[PDB]
Amino acid sequence: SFADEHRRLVAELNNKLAAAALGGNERARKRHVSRGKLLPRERVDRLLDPGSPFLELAPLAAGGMYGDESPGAGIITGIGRVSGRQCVIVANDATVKGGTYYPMTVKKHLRAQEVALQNMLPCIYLVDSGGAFLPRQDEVFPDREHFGRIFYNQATMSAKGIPQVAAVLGSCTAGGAYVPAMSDEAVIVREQGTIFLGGPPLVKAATGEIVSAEELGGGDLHSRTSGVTDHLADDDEDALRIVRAIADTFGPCEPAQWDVRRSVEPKYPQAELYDVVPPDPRVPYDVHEVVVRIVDGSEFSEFKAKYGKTLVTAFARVHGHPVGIVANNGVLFSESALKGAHFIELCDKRKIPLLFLQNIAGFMVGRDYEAGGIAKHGAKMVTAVACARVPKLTVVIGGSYGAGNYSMCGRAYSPRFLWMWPNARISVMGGEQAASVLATVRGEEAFKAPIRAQYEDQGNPYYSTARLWDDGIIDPADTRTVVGLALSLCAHAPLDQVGYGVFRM
Amino acid sequence: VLGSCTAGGAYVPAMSDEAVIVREQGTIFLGGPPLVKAATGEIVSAEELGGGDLHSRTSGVTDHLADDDEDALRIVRAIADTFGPCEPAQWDVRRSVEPKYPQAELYDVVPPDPRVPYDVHEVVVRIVDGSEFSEFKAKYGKTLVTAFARVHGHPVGIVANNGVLFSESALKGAHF
Amino acid sequence: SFADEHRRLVAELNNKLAAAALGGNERARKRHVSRGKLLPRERVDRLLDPGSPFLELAPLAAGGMYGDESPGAGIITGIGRVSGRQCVIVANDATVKGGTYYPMTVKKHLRAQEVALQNMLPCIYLVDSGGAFLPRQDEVFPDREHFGRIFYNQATMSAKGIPQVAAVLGSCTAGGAYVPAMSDEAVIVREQGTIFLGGPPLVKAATGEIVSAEELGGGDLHSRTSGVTDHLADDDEDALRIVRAIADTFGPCEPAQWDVRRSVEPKYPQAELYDVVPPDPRVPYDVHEVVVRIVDGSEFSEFKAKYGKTLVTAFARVHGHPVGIVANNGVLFSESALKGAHFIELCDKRKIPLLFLQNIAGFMVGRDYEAGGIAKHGAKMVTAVACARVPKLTVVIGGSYGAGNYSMCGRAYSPRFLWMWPNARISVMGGEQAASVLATVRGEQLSAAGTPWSPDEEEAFKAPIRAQYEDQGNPYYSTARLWDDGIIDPADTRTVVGLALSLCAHAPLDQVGYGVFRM
Repeated sequence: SFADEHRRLVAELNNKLAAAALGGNERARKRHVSRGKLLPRERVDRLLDPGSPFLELAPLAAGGMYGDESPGAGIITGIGRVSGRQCVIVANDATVKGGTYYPMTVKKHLRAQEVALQNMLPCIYLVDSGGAFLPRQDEVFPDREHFGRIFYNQATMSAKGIPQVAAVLGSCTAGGAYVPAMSDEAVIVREQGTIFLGGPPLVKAATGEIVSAEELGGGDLHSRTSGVTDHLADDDEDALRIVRAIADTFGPCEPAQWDVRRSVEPKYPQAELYDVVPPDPRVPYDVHEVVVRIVDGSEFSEFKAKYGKTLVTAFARVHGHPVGIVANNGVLFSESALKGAHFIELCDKRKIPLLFLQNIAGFMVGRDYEAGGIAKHGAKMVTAVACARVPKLTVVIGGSYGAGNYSMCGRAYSPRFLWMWPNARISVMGGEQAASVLATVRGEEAFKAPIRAQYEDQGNPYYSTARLWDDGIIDPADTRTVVGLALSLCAHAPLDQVGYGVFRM
Repeated sequence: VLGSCTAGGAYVPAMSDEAVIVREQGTIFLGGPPLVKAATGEIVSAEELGGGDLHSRTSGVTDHLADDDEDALRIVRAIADTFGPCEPAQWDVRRSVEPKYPQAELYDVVPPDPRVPYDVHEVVVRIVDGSEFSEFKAKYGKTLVTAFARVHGHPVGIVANNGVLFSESALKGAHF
Repeated sequence: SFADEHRRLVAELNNKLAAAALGGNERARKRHVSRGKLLPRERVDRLLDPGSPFLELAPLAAGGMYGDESPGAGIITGIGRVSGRQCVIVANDATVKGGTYYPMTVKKHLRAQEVALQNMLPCIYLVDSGGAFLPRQDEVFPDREHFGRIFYNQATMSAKGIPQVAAVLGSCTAGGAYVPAMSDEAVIVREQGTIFLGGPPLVKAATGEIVSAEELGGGDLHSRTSGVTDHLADDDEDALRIVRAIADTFGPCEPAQWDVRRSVEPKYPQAELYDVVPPDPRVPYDVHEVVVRIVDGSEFSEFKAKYGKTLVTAFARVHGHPVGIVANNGVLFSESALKGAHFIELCDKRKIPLLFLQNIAGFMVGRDYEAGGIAKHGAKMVTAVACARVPKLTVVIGGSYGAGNYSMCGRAYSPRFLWMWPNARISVMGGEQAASVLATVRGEQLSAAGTPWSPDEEEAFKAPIRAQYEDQGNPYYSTARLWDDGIIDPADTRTVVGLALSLCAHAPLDQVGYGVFRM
């Protein structure tokens, strides 16, 4: 059954999540904790207000990459409440190769800061990293989206009055020394945390001077003499207590950007989503079955219900927040695109956040469809998506292919968050299509085989999350709560003015 | 659109942000049947030319198809429920206090004939909350009455004629 | 010869302009100057910088109205240079019923102030008015667009830093006393100009006092005692010299809102427009023939030349000013409207003023056209016209009928100026169209009632309808009521537009922003 396959895919997801959450192997975990340190997960947990939810970003980053040397890319990122304030938390997982930055580690750290910027969320960095993965230093160090961008972000966010707070719980070396040094306020654990631009081996090599990490950049040195840190903590727990105290001094938030109501529960259990969405993307279904189950009171007000019926556009609420749902329901026609662009203008003017539910089946193809201007009608929707000032959220519940991705607010359209279901697939086109194209050029089956395989491989949701094309794979049954949680985060970043690029009429 | 909508009037729904139309009742066209006939000789009914089904399924001129008037109004109410945040009140509103007098006493106090003199204080004292007011320049330019008060908890500055206007009355009004 | 007819219409227009420009009859004009006053038009002429052009607004206001007792509505309004500054000038024509305000006089006064506001132009009021036309006081006094709005305008314009300057050259009474009293700076001519809220008859009626106009509110009284005026002038010429000196103290202008180039002449004489445009709006022609002649160097870059061909959209220049020309070239289709909306978006982003050349029968009609969403495509264009932040100018060169008027920036869409050619027509629908449509409905009713009509009777029914639309739709009827700012010689189109664009160039533009586009 549909549900049996969904439950199987979810169990597989949860096993992967549990495994990745452990971090390094049992030996490394033993070594981390031997000296009095808390495990990285424990650190995040003790920082959060009791009972606070934690929206974790990119937990399966680097999955199937680097020979699986770095689960979660050796770093933990998410949003949770600290002294009553929502905060982006970034914790180096020192059990995973000493918390070294692989390329995906950098990408993950940066993604957390991007979320912080867009939602005006304070940043808390729990530092414990041995440095860069040197065999791949070219994918870690030099470019705009590499390690240097971390500090660009800290400084520019600080200038905007978004607090930047660091707690140095372990090693912090070379460029990594700028994490605490460029924080507004920094804590360090005595006889445990160290900070230096030039570490002991480099000191030895450059000068012959032989020096311990502690003598070179220990907690006592920086808190008493240099002034690189602002708080000296007894241990990890005391450091986290101090961070919570810092957070309690954060200034006033911006008001909610829209009116939030009492949440009203849906008339169906969320597990029934397993019954209505076929895991196989070629089985057709009515996406109304999804919409009716995730919204407050199972009530929605459908815009253009009888026009452009392969796209569903509906006003609803999720956990009391107003939302404009844009959901695929077949192949996109010109009418569908016009409908979507109009609907987005309405949400934009009424200040209704947008939620895109992607299940792409391409655009309609043929002489009459191109002659009717399908390219310019699709373009009008892309313009609307790209220029909308309201927060956008994207959940890929089925396929995500080609130009349809762009029209439905894919990753390049900067939705505040983008998630995928475990049945989702994403690629420039389908596997059979790509092989048909590269073969006919070659001719003018054993050639097609590795290509059909490539697209199964690359289009898989775990391949996607590994690279941070999305912020995580989610249980379909958790869609409603994840969206509700995200919308409450997005509610306090000031909205830009309405303004669009030229619409090609 | 609950009935006919024609010529330039078709822009009412077409230039609306969101438009409802009643099936087999509402019609919209820039050019109605007589003009279609006059110009081209085509014989076409209003329904065929611009009915609710046509615009809600084909043209996209409308966004909601209603069963009847009551359904169309239900739909408008639902649209209104999606409207965004209001601006905050521009001044502080208090709890309303009732006047000391019945409003029907205004009938006894104001001469119907505008030529007949009377004291406009008699009007002010009856319409304002608690029958209270703070008169500005009460002893100066007395043919104009200027007073601070409240009506239904809202602050108001009442400017009320009480005779022929003099220079002093006007200076007083400008200041107030 | 289309051109014989155009030349005849222009000769008629120029005769009407010359007559209206005289103001009152020769008796009235003689009385006015018998005691040393300059004539109203002489006053305007002496105020202007030597050689300055004068863009006159609504010179044929009230034509064929009020039994023609108020030529030009008894008021002169226009824009010209005073001490180097472009100013809106409003002068009461005291030779026309003592400068009495008829309803159109008020409307014309208000129109001038609207132009002043929209283009940030100083206002100069040359006051000489005996008051309101009392038999039509209900159309002069009480409503939002009546006499009171003159002073709302003075005050709100003064608050924005738009100078309000008045010169009292004759009578100024009742509410009209607020013209100088609510001016920032006021001149008055000694032993000639008078100002009072209550004139001698009312003083007598109310109190029994017998007092002369001079004693009650003369120049010496207000300039020495009351302080209602700020300058005492010896005569009209002196008062105008003084206004010129006041204008020389005006502060800095805003910078031009777009880049102005060196003007390049067209390749063709403007009089060739007479040969190219059929006087009859029903007769088809290529509107490119107009565009090629009015623009600099006879050059233009046409946008979407091969799409929606019944609407012409082209970028060009007129007197060095960039313009986006939107010109009708047949019946409007969905594609024409989509094209117009797009074109307008571009001009808006690029800060290119729009020029609408109207000759618009209407939209294509029929089931397939309504089913293709012609109403919503038209709507997009109207949204773009209404919301555009660039200045807009409209010239009706042919028909202006129905919803097409709206889509092509009619009077309700606040173009900075709107003019009409002598051959133009404007009405809710075309005359022949109206007769034909109303006959179609009446013919069907007569048939259904069992009394079908003959061809002769149908024709007898159409004749008064055609007469209604000819009478209510011709340029003289339009211009009399200020639906437009004037009827122009088609050969002056380029000059007038070039002048107007120069005026529009110094008012700050709003941000780009549109209402919802119904996709």
